[PDB]
Amino acid sequence: MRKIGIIGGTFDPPHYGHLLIANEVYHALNLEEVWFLPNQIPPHKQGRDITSVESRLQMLELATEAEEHFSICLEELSRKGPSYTYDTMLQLTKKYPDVQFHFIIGGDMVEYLPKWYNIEALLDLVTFVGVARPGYKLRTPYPITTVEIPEFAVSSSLLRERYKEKKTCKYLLPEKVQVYIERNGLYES
Amino acid sequence: MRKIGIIGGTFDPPHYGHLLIANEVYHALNLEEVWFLPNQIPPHKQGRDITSVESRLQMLELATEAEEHFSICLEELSRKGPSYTYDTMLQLTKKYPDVQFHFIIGGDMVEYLPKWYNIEALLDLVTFVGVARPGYKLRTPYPITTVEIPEFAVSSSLLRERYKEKKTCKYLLPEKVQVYIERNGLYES
Ligand SMILES: [Co+2]
Ligand SMILES: [Co+2]
Repeated sequence: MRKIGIIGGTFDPPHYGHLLIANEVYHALNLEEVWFLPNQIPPHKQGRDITSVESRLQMLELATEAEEHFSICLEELSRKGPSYTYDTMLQLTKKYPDVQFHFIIGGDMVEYLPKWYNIEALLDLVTFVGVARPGYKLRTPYPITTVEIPEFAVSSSLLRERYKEKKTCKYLLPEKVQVYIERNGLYES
Repeated sequence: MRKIGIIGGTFDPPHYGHLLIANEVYHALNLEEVWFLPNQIPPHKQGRDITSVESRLQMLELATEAEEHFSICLEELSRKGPSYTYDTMLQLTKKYPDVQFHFIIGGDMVEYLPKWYNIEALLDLVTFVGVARPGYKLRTPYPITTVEIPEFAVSSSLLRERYKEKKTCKYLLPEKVQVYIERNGLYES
């Protein structure tokens, strides 16, 4: 069974929190690759002024081009939204029967797994990996694998807020991505 | 007065934990400078090979170069043997009575404040700044200024450990610093 880690999110924009987690679990659990699964844009959701999936893909490409082991998974973008993880993992599970997928989540999403659609069936399809800081233990009734990580508490929403409020983004996400954001004036301006 | 930030530590090695913190608080509280104040490490009697103040100072200089607003304070390295924060601030206060220092510490270090040497006197010399993840509150009996930050839970000790057991260090500390570590074989050979 090939071990491939999956990291979901909007990647609007992608940041060192995404890369840090991918690299850590990739090593801790000896995975083959880690795939970044962009979310499809939700309906009604920002049918206003927001990033096109096209720009997210570009930044995501800028952020992962230097790693042969990190690749993009357009599975959720292949269908119209919203995207349920279960349905999504069902498909990757039929396209890649030789793979034991590891769905990776931040320490704080763990308490919300009960609200995920079909979580019990989903736990049959993939093996959940929860990321936590040294010594802190993840509590949940679902089987999860914990991987101690020098966690970076940055997020795409914090980054979007900051680009508008014209705040600092230093050390938060890849420079190449930052250049992309400014050249195209995303969020900022 | 001109407000200056202070971050103490071994910086053995200096890492992105430190830089992020200084840049986050430098912007949050509008400081005009942040000072990196390296501690003096005494010789472990049961014998333990530790980095020379020489190379640690070079590592500190490597990670501090590019930032005009980041400097090294050599006050603790000027005394023989490690000194208490109180004593160091007594000297910095009298040496720069025009400055109001902001001693920056990790939110998780906050609870241990009551056990600090002369903390009652220290509270009047400097202004404590506790750094924490957004939303988290800093329970403490002392008047601390809290600043929400996308906290990077990396530590010098966690690093010395990755290098020894040959674990990954990616995104954990600056490029130049790793280059210097690899050469002189600081935590390996
Ligand atoms: Co700035
Ligand atoms: Co590696």
